[PDB]
Amino acid sequence: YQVVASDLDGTLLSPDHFLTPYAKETLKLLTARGINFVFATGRHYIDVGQIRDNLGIRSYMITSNGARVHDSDGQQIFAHNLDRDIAADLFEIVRNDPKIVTNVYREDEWYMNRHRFFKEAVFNYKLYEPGELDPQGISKVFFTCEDHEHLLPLEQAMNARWGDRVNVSFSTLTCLEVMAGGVSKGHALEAVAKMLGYTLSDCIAFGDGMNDAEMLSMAGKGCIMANAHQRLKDLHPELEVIGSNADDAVPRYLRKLYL
Ligand SMILES: [Ca+2]
Repeated sequence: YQVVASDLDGTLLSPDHFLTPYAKETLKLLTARGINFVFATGRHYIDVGQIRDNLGIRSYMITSNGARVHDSDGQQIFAHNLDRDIAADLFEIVRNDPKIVTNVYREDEWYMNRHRFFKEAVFNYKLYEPGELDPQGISKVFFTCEDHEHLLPLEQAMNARWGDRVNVSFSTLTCLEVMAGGVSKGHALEAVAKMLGYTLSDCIAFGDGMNDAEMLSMAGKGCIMANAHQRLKDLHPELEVIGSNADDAVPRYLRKLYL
């Protein structure tokens, strides 16, 4: 596989959200052998600044679950946003639910409907009142709620409401995310593979969340983390389940496969 695609949190990153020296060295060893790396996250691009400064290699960066792609120079290749009418509705769909907080990534800004490491980028929220947020430039809307079971009926209602026009995915149990239809880490990986002169068949992917499901099944080879959500394991039982990110399972798997 000429292209290695990996999710960050819960996948390549340690349980303490760090890139280990072992993992950094693995990226260098495979880069020296002509292997390409693509990192895919639900995070905003500003929120992966410290990670990209510590990778040690030049790589394509998929952020906001495939709504954005940047090259190694920080140049935004594409921005695939939510349709204006859908973004406008998502801003207010659960305004009056005290259990849910509505979050929005609009371009380089983070908005929140109401109030819910030292070398990390400054990335804060602004508050928005009904109607005071522009529904253009929306990479994603995400609903945060401590009660996972309370988010499940909201996932169903939005899928039934918009169908193909949205991609609804959980990241954590407490974060239900909405991107434009046709936008996912998998669809962005396919686009990036083509930029590199390859196809999905040339890709091996690693992930642990529902926002990795398309990426793991579309890639030539998909690996599910041992620490992954059970719903991901249940949806794709045909995929290999590897070790935990606590063991640095991804770089160890790569060294065993390539070196
Ligand atoms: Ca993850």
